Amino acid sequence: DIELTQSPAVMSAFPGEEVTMTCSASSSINYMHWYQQKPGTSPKRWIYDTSKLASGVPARFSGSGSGTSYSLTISSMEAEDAATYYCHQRSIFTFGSGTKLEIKRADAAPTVSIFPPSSEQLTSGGASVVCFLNNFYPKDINVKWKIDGSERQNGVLNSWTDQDSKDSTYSMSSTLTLTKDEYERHNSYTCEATHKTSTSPIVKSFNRNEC
Amino acid sequence: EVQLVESGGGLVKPGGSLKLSCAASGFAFGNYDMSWVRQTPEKRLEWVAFIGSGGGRIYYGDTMKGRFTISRDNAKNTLYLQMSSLKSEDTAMYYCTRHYNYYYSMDYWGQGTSVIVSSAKTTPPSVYPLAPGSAAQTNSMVTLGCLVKGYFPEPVTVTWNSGSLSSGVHTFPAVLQSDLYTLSSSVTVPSSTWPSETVTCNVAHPASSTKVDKKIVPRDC
Ligand SMILES: C[C@]12C[C@H](O)[C@H]3[C@@H](CCC4=CC(=O)CC[C@@]43C)[C@@H]1CC[C@@H]2C(=O)CO
Repeated sequence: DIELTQSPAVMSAFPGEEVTMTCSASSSINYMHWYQQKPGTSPKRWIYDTSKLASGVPARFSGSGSGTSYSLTISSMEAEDAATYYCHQRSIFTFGSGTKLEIKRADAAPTVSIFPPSSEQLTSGGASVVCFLNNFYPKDINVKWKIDGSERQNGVLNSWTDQDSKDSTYSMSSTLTLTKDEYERHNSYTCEATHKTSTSPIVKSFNRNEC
Repeated sequence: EVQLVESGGGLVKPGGSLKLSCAASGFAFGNYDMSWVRQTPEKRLEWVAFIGSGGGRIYYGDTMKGRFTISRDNAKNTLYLQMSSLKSEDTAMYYCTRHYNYYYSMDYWGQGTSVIVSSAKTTPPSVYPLAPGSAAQTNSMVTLGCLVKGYFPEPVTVTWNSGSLSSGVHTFPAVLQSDLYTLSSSVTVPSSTWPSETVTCNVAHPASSTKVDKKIVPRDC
């Protein structure tokens, strides 16, 4: 079968930069298409027939290539260009896996906040400790949980937002889910953010035997 | 002008069947080749089915293996996809697509209809207020949250003060936990305004026809 691969899977650039992304075919084909997708909406035809631009596409975009290699290129990139770009061609079952173009911005430390399980959740026998790490950059951030002075790893789920459409920051929730009985056997709960904005973690904590 | 509007997606048990519909407007539907493309939860896009303008020419993607039937009623400007013997791998957003010319770029896409194939049953969310409590904050800003736990399928809609608190909101993508969805939403308001001004998260789960408001009240310590 002829298959497509795309590189890089993810890239970030400041507005104003040149952006190039590549679509490779396992065997020679022609008339490559490129589809743009942003979260929550359908793919949009963007480039087609290797080099034709869809309606509404700025001239800063160009498509090129032949044979086994194709590329999509953007001059002087603008914030609205941020999207995932998928290549596809008329003989291919599976679209290329896409390049996600993200917006580089200044580093920002997260605002960190921690929430004990609600009494309403405790009533049902569950205990989620919620930690928000909001409005930070870059996306790579490390969250550590400590419980009564010892690091805890089981039962942690982390969820990042898509890059924010207004300020290009990321936010993430780190949720520690425990049984009520396991939660009641310990006291100090700490959520620590380690990011590249500082060598020292941002630490938020509480004692269960308060409040 | 041109509109493609899909419908008929939903929850289906493994082994089941579903017909998807795609209502077309604004163009001579019978002059155009049409396709179904699906996007898997991993965001993989797969060419499921193609049908020529007259309905006499058809292609199916490699894993369809005879379980999909594309058809069209040009008199009623509608494209269909019958699906059968559904498997967990068929879970996806299904898009109807129009073709431009004979190099088969897809120049218009519908909004998509979601198809979920699992044994999980529809479950309303539990919603829990997240006040700081023992983790009290003391800056010019306070952050509050709602924990939305235990629902299926996606999606839930979260708003704060009925949408009047729109800035300073972060609603995080849901995650599967015990084979049910959970997400939290955070809101940041000036600390001078809470609790003197009420803060309420509004959670809607249409699939269960549930609406819930949780007022964020300071904890009784
Ligand atoms: C790409 C496919 C093979 C082939 O390329 C098809 C395409 C559908 C459109 C089409 C119509 C034609 O008259 C020429 C072949 C072709 C352009 C097909 C959709 C599914 C199928 C596959 O998934 C094969 O792997």
